[PDB]
Amino acid sequence: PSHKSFRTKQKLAKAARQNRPIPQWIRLRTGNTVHYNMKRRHWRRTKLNI
Amino acid sequence: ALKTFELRKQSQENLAEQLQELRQELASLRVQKIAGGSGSKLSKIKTTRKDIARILTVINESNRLAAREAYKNKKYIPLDLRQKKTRAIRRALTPYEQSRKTLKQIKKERYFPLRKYALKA
Amino acid sequence: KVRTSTTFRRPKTLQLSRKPKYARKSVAHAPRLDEYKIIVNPINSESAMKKIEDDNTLVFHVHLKANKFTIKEAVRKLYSVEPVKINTLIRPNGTKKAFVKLSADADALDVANRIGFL
Amino acid sequence: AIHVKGQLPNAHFHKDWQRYVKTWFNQPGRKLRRRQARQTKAAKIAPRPVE
Amino acid sequence: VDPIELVVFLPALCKKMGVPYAIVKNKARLGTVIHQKTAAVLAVTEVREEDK
Amino acid sequence: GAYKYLEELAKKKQSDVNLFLSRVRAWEYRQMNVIHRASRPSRPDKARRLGYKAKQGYVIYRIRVRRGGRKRPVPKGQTYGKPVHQGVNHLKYQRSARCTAEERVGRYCSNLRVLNSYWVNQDATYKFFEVILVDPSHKAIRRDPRINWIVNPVHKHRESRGLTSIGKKSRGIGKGHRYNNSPQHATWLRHNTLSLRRYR
RNA sequence: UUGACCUCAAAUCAGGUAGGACUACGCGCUGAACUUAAGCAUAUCAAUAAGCGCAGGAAAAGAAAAUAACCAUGAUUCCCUCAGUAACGGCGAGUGAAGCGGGAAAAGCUCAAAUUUGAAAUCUGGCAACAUUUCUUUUGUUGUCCGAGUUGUAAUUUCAA
RNA sequence: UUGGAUAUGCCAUAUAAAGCGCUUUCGAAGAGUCGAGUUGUUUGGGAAUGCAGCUCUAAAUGGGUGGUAAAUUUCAUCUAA
RNA sequence: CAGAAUUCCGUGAAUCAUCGAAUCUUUGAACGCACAUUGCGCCUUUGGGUUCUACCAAAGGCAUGCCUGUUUGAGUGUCAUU
Ligand SMILES: [Mg+2]
Ligand SMILES: [Mg+2]
Ligand SMILES: [Mg+2]
Ligand SMILES: [Mg+2]
Ligand SMILES: [Mg+2]
Ligand SMILES: [Mg+2]
Ligand SMILES: [Mg+2]
Ligand SMILES: [Mg+2]
Ligand SMILES: [Mg+2]
Ligand SMILES: [Mg+2]
Ligand SMILES: [Mg+2]
Ligand SMILES: [Mg+2]
Repeated sequence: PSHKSFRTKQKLAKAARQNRPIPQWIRLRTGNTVHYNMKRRHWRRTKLNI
Repeated sequence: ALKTFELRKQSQENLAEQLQELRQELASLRVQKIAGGSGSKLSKIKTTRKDIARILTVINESNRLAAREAYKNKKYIPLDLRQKKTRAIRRALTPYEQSRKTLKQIKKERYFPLRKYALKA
Repeated sequence: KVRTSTTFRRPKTLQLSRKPKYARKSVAHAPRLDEYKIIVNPINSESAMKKIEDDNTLVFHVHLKANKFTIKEAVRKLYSVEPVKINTLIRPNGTKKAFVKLSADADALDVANRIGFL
Repeated sequence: AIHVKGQLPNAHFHKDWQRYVKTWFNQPGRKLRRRQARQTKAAKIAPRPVE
Repeated sequence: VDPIELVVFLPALCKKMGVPYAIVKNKARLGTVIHQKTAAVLAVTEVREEDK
Repeated sequence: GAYKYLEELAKKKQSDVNLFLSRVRAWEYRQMNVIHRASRPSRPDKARRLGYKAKQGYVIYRIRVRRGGRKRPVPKGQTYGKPVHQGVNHLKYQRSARCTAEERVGRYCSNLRVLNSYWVNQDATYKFFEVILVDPSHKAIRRDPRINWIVNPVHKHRESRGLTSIGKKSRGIGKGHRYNNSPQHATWLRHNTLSLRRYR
């Protein structure tokens, strides 16, 4: 709401950070299956639920 | 990489001075990293960070040994200097407390101890 | 033993202060957040550059637990300049940004160059 | 229902008996443990008789 | 004597045995004689010839 | 000595002396807290024979416990079951009121170990008990071989597990044919465990 | 007036201690109904599920206010047996132990009640010194003083005596 | 790492504490507990197996147990709180 | 992917193994009081800025029940001496 608590704001920062593509060299590692992730959250699609 | 055996030979004040120099240097490496930098300085950030840790460890080692010295042969010692086993082990009866016996029990063990014996066929 | 009030109150007694037989903590901790923790890095975005050369103000990434008092002292101790006002904001990424305006007797551009982020 | 030859049935299995079934798969293991304890005790109290 | 049962039988016991007895004030005063805080009872067994 | 006289006199609870003392002490007890510290045992002879000693680390606490049965704590006498379980009023707690006295004092003195307890008084509303407690952290206890055992962690809250004198009585712990139900659950397990051997 | 004693307070007093978690196994409290009885209420499911308290490496039990009725046995626990037996049961459905015997393992003891009374012989704490260490982290010894304690701390005894 | 061996080589523990042995007079032994009634619960426990409430409430060769209620008399065995 | 050959016949690589010294943010039984608040206080010492009382910073502290002990007390509870 723009009226928000500090605790809420900290969580929003973290949520935005986890909402990023993985760098390719992570998936290029020998023995890694990080090629695609089901954790790509979008604001209209899947809600944070605080 | 600073050598820790060389660090232990220095006084606490000189170590505190050396630490400030390392922190000032680490701040410079980070500023340069933001405004473009080669890979040697990037590897120098990690080395400088570990050098700061080495100095902090020596300073703390020296301080703790001084505290152990100040509290040698004292009944009550700082908590972080006492045993760190388990909570239950700290509360257990001491071997001395466990081995206490009444006079009646002491006499019994003195006069009727279990013997060594054998049966010959 | 004259009581002129119908209310008994607890009499005052000595209340000694603590005289421990041992310090609970052997070694006092060094100052947390002195000056190398308070100032994390200069910020050199385009908007920060305009703040430097138009309003004589520096932009710093600072520790979340720094306040306007400690940011002022840290800048004075680290870069030997005297801020006149400090404004602070917590960015949407969760990190703290400080707008450090310098006095009219110092040039922010020169300070920026001396730090080396220009 | 009851219609076959033989004894009227008596089986006491109306509680949750499968919860408390005791198997004996450790029977040779227990036997080995007990023998090893006897050997350990005999060497400790020697030359006293074990019994 | 605050739990009085500790001494409530003593006058009957003293009377039965024919030993003189007196009830006196302050277990605390009796204790002072024997270097203690209090004493429930004191007994005189022997007294020197000069105090007979 | 005096202890034999105190023991015999304690048996005469209907005598004029004991009736009077009981009345004044019960009145005095009702004036203080439900649980309160006793400076000394009100029954020194009874306390000694239950393990108490007049040394540092032994503590006496007094407590009053409401008398009578256990009303079933169900909302409006409603039990939601078969008529055999519809009882609300004339029910009884399986543990003695003395056991409850020990439980509550033990919680009140969570640094101590409950040793034993004894009756001291009663009116229509309350029974009064004195609970003997021992400090396992005190050096006078830890260096004493006769009470040392209680320091070991197996004796933690022995009153809560029915391990005091009154706790074992309420558990029906005893020898011989009258106590065949024994420790109930352990005995029950032995009789309800189907033993399936390797027949080879 | 002071002091003693008693009882009762207060302190960020000196030093300790409890709580929370783990619950397979362990000690208790509380406590159903589905179900079976070809219906159903006693019964059964079950002294079970759920609920609550409390432990340990095991727990609990334990050195007889025990068996027996013998030529007697001899703390406790566990196994096999006793035994689907004696017994309980709308004697319906169903339920159901124990002594002996064989075996695993074995271990025995402590107080309270006694006048040390030609000697509180007992204990904690502080301080100091001296030792000690899984360990500068551990554990004690002596001295001294103060407290505890005669409303009883030690010592000989615990019925087998 | 005295656990065992000559556990040697030696510390110096070791002077006053236990064993049996005749004779005596003795021999303190746990109380709102046991026990009784009654109510509830529980048990295979049957005119109550254990537990609990309430009422009554002990004794000194007494008291408990001896699986059919009671009164008496024996016997055996154990020794609670 | 590099980078680092200020090292590789070496107290020295390694997300190596092991591990007896340390560090160990905000919390949580969670302990100054709170908490949909990075909210509101108190104490000790040391520093800063004119400040022995305001303000700022740092270090160390401040929960509850209970136990042993200490100190300071309370009572027309019980006493002795003046
Ligand atoms: Mg703002
Ligand atoms: Mg036991
Ligand atoms: Mg049916
Ligand atoms: Mg049907
Ligand atoms: Mg139906
Ligand atoms: Mg359950
Ligand atoms: Mg454990
Ligand atoms: Mg045990
Ligand atoms: Mg015996
Ligand atoms: Mg059944
Ligand atoms: Mg007895
Ligand atoms: Mg029930």
